[PDB]
Amino acid sequence: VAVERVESLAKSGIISIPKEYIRPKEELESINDVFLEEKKEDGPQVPTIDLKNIESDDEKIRENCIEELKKASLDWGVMHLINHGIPADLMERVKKAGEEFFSLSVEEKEKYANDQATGKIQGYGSKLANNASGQLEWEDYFFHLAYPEEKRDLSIWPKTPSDYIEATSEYAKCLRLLATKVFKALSVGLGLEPDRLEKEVGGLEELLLQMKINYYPKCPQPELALGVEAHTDVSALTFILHNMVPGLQLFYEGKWVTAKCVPDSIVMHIGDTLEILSNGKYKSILHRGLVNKEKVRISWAVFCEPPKDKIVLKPLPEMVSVESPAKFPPRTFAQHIEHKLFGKEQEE
Ligand SMILES: O=C1C[C@@H](c2ccc(O)cc2)Oc2cc(O)cc(O)c21
Ligand SMILES: O=C(O)CCC(=O)C(=O)O
Ligand SMILES: [Fe+2]
Repeated sequence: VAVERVESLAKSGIISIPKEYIRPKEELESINDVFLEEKKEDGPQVPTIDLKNIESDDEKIRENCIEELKKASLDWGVMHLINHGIPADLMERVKKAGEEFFSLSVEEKEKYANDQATGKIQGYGSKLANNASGQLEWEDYFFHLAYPEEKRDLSIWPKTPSDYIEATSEYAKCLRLLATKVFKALSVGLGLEPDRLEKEVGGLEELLLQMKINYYPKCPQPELALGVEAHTDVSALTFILHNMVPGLQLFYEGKWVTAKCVPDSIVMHIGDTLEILSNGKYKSILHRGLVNKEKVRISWAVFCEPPKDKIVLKPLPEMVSVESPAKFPPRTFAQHIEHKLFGKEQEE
């Protein structure tokens, strides 16, 4: 076996990328210059959602917020969050600590290398081919469980930079509170009791927050490749930071919309797990990630997910009728992931 990193391929002095990184000729049609795509204000754009009044003591103004967030969720299922209560300073500590880890040599990152053949999923990694097409994506990553503190294996966290562990686990901490509030509003928006969605996905007890730093090296032929493939997140909610480089695209009314770079904001996705519980009301949107020649892109995605086995996920009884039956049969989290894999496995 051989290990190989996109970061290495990027610094090897290649003018054309390998065959495995080129998208199918059908998919190449839709890939354009991310920078030009960033300069278009024509057509649908991702909503920006202001969360200032999400817990507001004036019910008139709290309710307002809940409606914008609901509408945003029913429509797009993705949005830029502003005024979300996470310190701007703390967001910078996290990005700085992640930029520093990735600026170590590959050889020093390899010390944290994951090992999927032995079930070591946490760590420094790069996505291996997983069906008959050998397709790879133009990214390396760092993945670990983040919250709750008691479930973390800190021995896989970067010790250099020194501020990595503290920054990340205060961010997670802060993210869990935000998630509680979001779940609260989503719950109300749907008409349920306010605690509901959080306990259906696991509560404080069982809900997991996974951190994945997506590291997109510069790419010499960016318009042939993807950073991350077209997919929906399996999560209940995903929160994303990035280094103000464009690349996120959303598949919205039949076309690929590019996200803009809003400073001090957080991309939040509605994920499959909420879509299932809500019977398709809230949308787990399809999305992907483009690379470029000029700039390293980095994003920090935190996936708030249920326990893999323990909770049988399915549409809520409140959320089904004769007039609108269950759109999804019951599956555990792990089963849901497998059904998706199984589906995609069918190349040939
Ligand atoms: O979209 C993904 C990527 C995935 C993942 C990446 C790397 C790895 O080594 C293992 C898993 O983790 C997740 C976990 C979530 O609940 C929800 C998600 O949507 C995802
Ligand atoms: O890097 C990004 O902005 C996209 C991240 C993404 O879709 C993922 O990590 O699941
Ligand atoms: Fe995603």
